[PDB]
Formats: sequence, structure tokens, C-alpha cells
Amino acid sequence: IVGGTNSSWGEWPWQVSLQVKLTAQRHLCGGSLIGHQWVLTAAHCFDGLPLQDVWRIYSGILNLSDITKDTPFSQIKEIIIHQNYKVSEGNHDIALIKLQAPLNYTEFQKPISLPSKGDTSTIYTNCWVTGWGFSKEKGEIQNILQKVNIPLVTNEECQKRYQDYKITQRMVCAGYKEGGKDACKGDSGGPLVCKHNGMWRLVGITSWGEGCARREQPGVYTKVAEYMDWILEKTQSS
Repeated sequence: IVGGTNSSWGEWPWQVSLQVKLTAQRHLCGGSLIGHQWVLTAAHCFDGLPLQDVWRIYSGILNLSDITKDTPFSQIKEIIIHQNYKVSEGNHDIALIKLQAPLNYTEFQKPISLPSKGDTSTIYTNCWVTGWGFSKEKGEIQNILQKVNIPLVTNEECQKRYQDYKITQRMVCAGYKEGGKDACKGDSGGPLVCKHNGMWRLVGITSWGEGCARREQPGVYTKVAEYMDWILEKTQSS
């Protein structure tokens, strides 16, 4: 998160950190707790990493350097990447993670309410992106959860800023004309939540951007309302 500020405990209790343990253990992406045993993230977090056994999920945390061998973590029982997701491409960048054991809810660890498919026509107005990714383009992973207030942009306006790419109806864009505020590398998979009628709702999943925080370059997110039939069929089928 480029241009954000430190978050507090209990502020974003659905935020989780997906970490890989290879020679070292490193935060790669965010995620959003959506039920006792389901986390929602971006499918590209898994590109090139063919086993779930390397992943550790951390929830109810604020500071990544607090994580030691004592910190409790969740393990992956299964990853459902959307069928039509194609590696290195940006469509259907969404995956569900079923955890091996259900998580108990605390003020520091609680799910985010999902929108309905019908909320796809809703224009939200107070949106926030959070995570531990870079604070600047070509930057580093942050220790304290960052949070930033970003305005959504219409898909037509976002399409004019990314003429080289096809920003579809299953994507949502957010950013300033001047740039400065955006998600970045390491924020991938995390929440874009908007407070609508006094309730936080998961509107996007952080997906990609031309660099980070650049002028007239809004970040692109998977639009969760367009995937609500897929989320309900895959978590219910399981």
C-alpha cells in the first residue's frame, strides 16, 4: 500500500497473510477471511507454486515481524482456482482457499460480508484497500498492516487509462487522477472493502496495476459481485 497509514487491531479483522515457506518463510499475498474455513484471494498468488503444503495463513495479526514459530497459522486443505483463470493473464483472478480447521472469530479475526451478485450495479463511495505490500513501486513488504482510502473509477474511465488491456465488467478499478494512493506488489489477493449503509462489504480482490500509484493509473481488482455465483457453488459444493 503506497500512500496508506498504519492500521489498528480489530480494524480489518478479515485481513490474512498468505505466506510461503520455501528456503525462508515470506509474506506473498493478502487474503480475506469469508467464513470459519474459507479465505478468498487472487489466483495469481499461486502461479508457479504447485503445492499447498508450502503455505501458511496468518489471521488476527497486525505486524508481520511478530510472527515467530509460536504464531498459530492455518494450513490449506484445498485451493479452488477459477476454471478460466490463465496464468500470467488477468481474467478471473480469484481463488478460494478451504482451511484445514475452522477458525474461531475474535474482534481481531472475523469474516467480511460478501456482496450479492445483484450489487454489481451499486456504486460504492467509501472504499479502502489494505495489506502488507510495497509502500512505493519497487519497494518492500511492510510490517504493520497498511490501509488506504481510494475512490472507485468507472470501467470506461479505467479502460481509457489501460487502452492496451481489456478491463472487463468482472473487474473494478480504483485510484486518484494524480496517483499517490494504491495497492502494490504484496497486497495481491487482499480486500478492497467499501462501507455501504453502515456495513463493510467485500467489493474487490487486489489484482494488478501498471506499476503502483502512478498518475492516471488506477489499480485493477476482481469484482466480487460478478463471482458470487461461483463463490456460493464452490463453497457449498464442498
